[PDB]
Formats: sequence, C-alpha cells, structure tokens
Amino acid sequence: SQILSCRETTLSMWSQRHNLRAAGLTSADARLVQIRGMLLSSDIFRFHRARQETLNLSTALSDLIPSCESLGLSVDAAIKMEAANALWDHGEMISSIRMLQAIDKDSSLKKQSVPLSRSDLLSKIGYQVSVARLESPDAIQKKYLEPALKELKGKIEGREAGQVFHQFAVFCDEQLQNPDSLEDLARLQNLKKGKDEEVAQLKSHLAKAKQWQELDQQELRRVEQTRSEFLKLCIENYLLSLAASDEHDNDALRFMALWLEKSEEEVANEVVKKWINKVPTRKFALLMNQLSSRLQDHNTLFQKLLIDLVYRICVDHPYHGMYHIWTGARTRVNKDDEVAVSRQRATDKIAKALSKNNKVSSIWPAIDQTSRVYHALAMDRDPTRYKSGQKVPIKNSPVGQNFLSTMSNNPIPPPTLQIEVSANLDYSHVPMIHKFAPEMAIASGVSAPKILTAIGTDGRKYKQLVKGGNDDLRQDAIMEQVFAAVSELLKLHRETRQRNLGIRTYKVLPLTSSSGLIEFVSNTIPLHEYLMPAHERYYPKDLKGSQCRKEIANAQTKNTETRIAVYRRVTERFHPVMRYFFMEYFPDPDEWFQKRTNYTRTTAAISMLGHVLGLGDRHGHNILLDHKTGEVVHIDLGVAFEMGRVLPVPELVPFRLTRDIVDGMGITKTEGVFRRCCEFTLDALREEAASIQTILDSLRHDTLYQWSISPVRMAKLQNSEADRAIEVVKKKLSKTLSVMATVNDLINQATSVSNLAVLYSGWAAYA
Ligand SMILES: Nc1ncnc2c1ncn2[C@@H]1O[C@H](COP(=O)(O)OP(=O)(O)OP(O)(O)=S)[C@@H](O)[C@H]1O
Ligand SMILES: [Mg+2]
Repeated sequence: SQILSCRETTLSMWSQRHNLRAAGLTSADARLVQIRGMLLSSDIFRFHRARQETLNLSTALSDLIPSCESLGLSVDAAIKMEAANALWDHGEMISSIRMLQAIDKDSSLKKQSVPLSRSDLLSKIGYQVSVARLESPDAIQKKYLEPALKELKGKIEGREAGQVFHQFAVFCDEQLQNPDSLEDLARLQNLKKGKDEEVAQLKSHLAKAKQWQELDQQELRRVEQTRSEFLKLCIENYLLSLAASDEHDNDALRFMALWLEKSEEEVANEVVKKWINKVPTRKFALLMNQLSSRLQDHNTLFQKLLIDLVYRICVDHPYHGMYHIWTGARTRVNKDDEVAVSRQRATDKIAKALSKNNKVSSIWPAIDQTSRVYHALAMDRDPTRYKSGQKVPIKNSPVGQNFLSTMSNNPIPPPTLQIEVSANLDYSHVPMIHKFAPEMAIASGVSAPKILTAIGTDGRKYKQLVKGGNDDLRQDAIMEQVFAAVSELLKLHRETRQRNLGIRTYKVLPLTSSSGLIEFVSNTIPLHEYLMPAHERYYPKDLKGSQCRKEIANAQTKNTETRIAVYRRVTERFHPVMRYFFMEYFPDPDEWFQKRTNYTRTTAAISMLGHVLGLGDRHGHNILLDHKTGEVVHIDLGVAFEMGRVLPVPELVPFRLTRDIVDGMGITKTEGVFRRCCEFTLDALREEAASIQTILDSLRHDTLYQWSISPVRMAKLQNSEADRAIEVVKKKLSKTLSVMATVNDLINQATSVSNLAVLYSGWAAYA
C-alpha cells in the first residue's frame, strides 16, 4: 500500500508539472500513463480485498475524465469499467450490471486508447447477470454469450478467447447439472412410464390415451434434445478453452469426468473426436491414473480416442506415462475374467506400439529393463542374507549383481524423482542415475524393505525404498495425488498463500500389484524415533514408551471407565518433550523461531486437510520431522475417507493432536498460530468445494480405487461407497457453522481425554 500510494502521487505530479518533462513528451502521454498506472494499482488492490482503496482509486480516476477528453484521449470505457468493478466488489450487483450495460450500449470500444474488447465486456456482463439471476438462462445465452463468441471473429487462441470459451463451457455445464431441470426430466420420465403402463392395461378411451402418450413423447424429445445441445457445447468449449490459454487448467479434470460419464453417448464422442487433437498433451499428463484405468480393446470410438490420447501422452511426456504402461502390461491383476482382458491387452498393444516409434525408442527399453530388475530386487527376500537393521553391500546376491549391471547399462532418471512437466517438451535437463552407493540398509519386517541410494549425474543422492510384499501402493499413490491437488487449490487465496500453507509431497511409484518405489524423504526423522529416546533422556524417572504401550494395551478389553483411568495414570508419569526438538537442532533464536513457526503452519494445514478427507492411520511412524526446515511430512496416506473408524478398535479423532504435537508449538499451546492457520485453511477449503468435488469425481471414475479397506490391510493395521464418502466430504465443507465454531469443535474432540483414552495402543496417544 505504501509503494502504490507513492507511485500514484508520482504519476500525478509528473502529469501536472509540464516544465519538468522532456521535449517530446506531450501532456496526453503523461495523462495516459497516469491512467494506466491507476488501473494497474486497482488490480493489485482488488486482490488484497482492500475495499476502500479501490473506491479511492476509482473515484480519482472518474475525476480525470473531463481533463482527459480535452487532451484528445478516449478513456471513458476503461474508467467506467473500473467503477463498475468497485460497485460489484462492495455488493451493489444491479448497479454494476446496469453500468456495464451502459458502457456496452453507448461507447465506441474500437476507437479508443486503453483498449477494451467487446467480447470481454459481453462475457463480463454475462457472468454478472448469471450470478445475480437477473435474467433467465435462456436470454443470458442469447444476448451475452453467443454474441461474445461471435465477437471473437474466428480467433481461437489467446487469453481473450480462453476467457470466453471457459465462460461458455461453465455456463452450459451449469445448465446440465441443474436441480430444476433434472427434476423436470425425472417428472416427464415417470409420466411417460405411467402412461405407457396404462396403455398396457387397456391393451375413444384408447384414442385419447395414446394421444396423451404421444404428446408426452414429444415433450420428452424436446427436453432431451435441449440437454444434448448443452452437452455438445459443454465438451467442445472445454476443449477449446484448454487449447487456447493456461489460465484454466482444471478444465482438464472437469472435461475428463464429463467425458467418461458419457462414454456411450455417440454425440459426445463425435465432438471429442473433432476437437481433441488441438489440446497440448501436457494438460492430461497428470491424469494417467484415471486414463490408463479405462483402457480396453473394444473397437468402439471411445476406445479409439482413449488409446490414441494415452499413446500421445506417453510419447510427448515419457517419464509421466511410461511407468503406467509398463505396470499395465506387467501387472496381471488376476487370471479370472474380471474385465482386465481389455485393460491388460490394450495396454500391451500400446506398449508394443511405443517400442516402435522414433521419439521414444531409447527410453522405453530402458524403463523396461530397469523396472524388471527393480521388481526382481524387491521380491527377493532372504532372512539370512538380509537381516533387519543391518547394512548389506548389494553385490552378494545374484539379484544384486544383475541389478547393478542392468542399471549401469541403461541410464534413466531416478524413478522416485519428481519431474515437472515441460511445455517445450525437453527432458534432457533431467538427472540420470550415475551409479549406486555400494551398500543398502534394511528395515524391520517380514519382507525386508531395502533402502537403496543412487548418486545421480548432477551429484545428488536419491534414496529409495524398494518395497515388496503384500501391500497396495496404488491406494497410497492415488491419495498422494489427491492431497497434492487440493494443496494446489490452497494457493489461490490470499490468506493461505500469504502463509505458504500447503503440504509436503513425495513420490510413490507402483511397479506391480506387490511392489513399488517410494521416495525416501531426504533429511527427516520419524516422529516416534525422535520421541521415544528423548522421553528417557530428558525425564529419566518417567515410564518408558514400551511400559506405557503395554499398560495401555492390557486394559483394552475393559470398560471405558477403566480405560480412561489407566490412561490418566499413564500420562501423569509421561511428560512431553517435543519442545526440545527446536532447541537442539536450531540453537540460534532467529532460526529457532522460524523453524517452530513453520512446524505449526505445516501441522495446521495437514490437520484441516486430513479432517476434510477423513485421513486416518496417523501414528508416529507415518509422520516425519524435517530437521532442516522444521516442517512435518505425512506419508502412507492410504486409509482415507473415514476407513479408520471401521477398524476393530476405531480411530475416533479427527487428526493427531496429542500432548507432544501440541508441546512442540510453544507457550501459547494451541491458540495463536495453530488456531488461526486452522481457520484460514478451513475457510479456503469450503470456498473451493466445487473444485474438491471435481477432484473426488475424477476419483469416482477410477475403476481400480477401492472405497473400502480390504481385510488384508485391516489385519495388517491392528495386529454406493463412493457416494457415501463423497457426501460426507461434501457435508464437512458446508457453510452452516462458522469456521471459528467448527475449529473449536475439532480441537475439542482431538485433545479430549475420553477420546484419546480409547484409541488403539499402537496409535501412541499417551505420547
Ligand atoms: N518415504 C519415506 N521417507 C522417509 N522415511 C520413510 C519413508 N517411508 C517410510 N519411512 C520410514 O521408514 C520406516 C518404514 O516402516 P513402515 O513399513 O512404513 O512402517 P513401520 O514403522 O516399519 O512398521 P509399521 O507397520 O508402520 S507399525 C519407518 O521408520 C518410517 O518412518
Ligand atoms: Mg509406513
């Protein structure tokens, strides 16, 4: 505000003082720059939601119109549009609409400086008239949206056309999913059914009955034809908006859901056939879990479009599609006939075509051979050759030496390195695997997870878990992708973006239905592995972690009164020590404070986002403490959507807020940074409930995502389902209660002793 106010004084004084200016700078030039600077200062002030400063600017701009008309300037339209924006941002919807309509009626938007296209004005009126319900959605399309597309004059590229096409597609989409229109179609459908049943009873009575029946049919044809036109315009404009600009890129997720719902309706497939080849494939690159799950060999038109799109994605962005094709052709999910012929065979045909073309031919074989040795190394468990906790050189097994040789002959980027999508299609700047460190660690389990290290070409170390056995990493990979998408939504609001509220991601890469390649997050330490030694180092007279766990597990088959009494007796001899994490890794006070502040913000963000998505299984081994930045990282995100309160001893807390987590906050225990960041996160989440619905809808058309926790993992954890889950998520984002009251309720039930006392003992709540 300080810089922008001083810049306003500067530009006005310079426009007033004629003797200070240079020779060839007339007063029209100084005025025009001044106006442009004011317009620039109004966009910035609108983002910050500073109402009084947009009001000041738009008033001071409107006062410059008389002086500007005498200098020979035509700046009425842009200045009146700035006034209309100030009105609309203060709540005057009708006054803003009337003002924009006046600009459009009597003004010459062509012959005037500070240009103003007529199609962005028309679409602006159309949007504001739809929000205010000022006209029926059949006149909005006839007066404002179709004239806009006609003013584009055949231009189908740029941000102007991008705005117009997204405007029109969102409009038509909104007209399809209309509760009134769906009720009317249902009413006409029941009418048709009942009248046909009545005609079936009787077979001038029949004559009039069948005349009424025919008129019902004509009405129903009219309604369905209206809905079909809306569908064509919706899909076509979504595709044209993706091909024009990059402002609207979650239109790829919405087009994809809309197209997989109408896979049979041949009119959608014709429109998609016509317009699909103009979208850059970098828009669909992150949707390969949903695209490769619908692959089938059926010879329809939907499949001839879907296979060609998947093929082009894997050719343009191979490190984003190749592993999905390999997994699809090397993961025999079952020998039984449960459609996977079509999925498993079609992926095999794409793989065969990939190893035939010139762009990707030094890349597919590399990924082929390397994945084969990674999977072989994963599956190889020997209790003698691999002892849990040791550090074995990977040259003594035959698997290890075949792995080393194969990886030396075939250079690829590290499989667990997160590669950003390249608009120019250049993946040469990506570090390849140079060599492997000679040894590999081993963790405790049955099928020993082995931690490899890879030294890349740029000289960095990429550690990896090579996880084998009887787990499902596709659950964890899908949920990691959903959490990353929602955290990307948080960047669009001023309060969460000012605080960098978001989550830390990692990379899960499923190779087969029994193995995968997890990224070992660089310089973290599990929360339980810090807290259990620290509790005995700082309080040598307290109980140990194992004595608390056993004491809590013994009273697991008793009445809630005895469980709560045992829990109070434990935690009276167990004091939190999480505050020492910030005093021994960061002894400098101005680093200590920034690290402690980052921990609170990263904890608050994942607490609210993990409540909205039902995230469970938040014990100490799934939470990592990054001791370079202080932030927390949540891994193992597969038990979501409330699958955790179905377990034998349910997890009935919204998130993890035990006494340690809270102790690592400070001396204002949960008030202050934690409570304010919970409220900013939850406030920005329930203003993006449409986008979160889109993301979960894309999840609904994923054949392979399981919405219940299979007893295999349910026994590994404690020693329509889509419609219910998405409905619960949708009612956690309801604006009925305020954010302050919602957060107060969550923090009450997350720290309650009667809730923490009846949790599973492996969920270390005493800690
Ligand atoms: N991506 C990762 N980055 C860093 N550390 C990880 C990562 N994945 C797992 N770990 C840690 O490495 C170990 C992996 O163990 P897991 O098999 O996930 O669970 P566990 O603690 O070994 O036993 P359970 O089944 O979780 S009770 C734990 O100490 C985790 O904290
Ligand atoms: Mg784990």
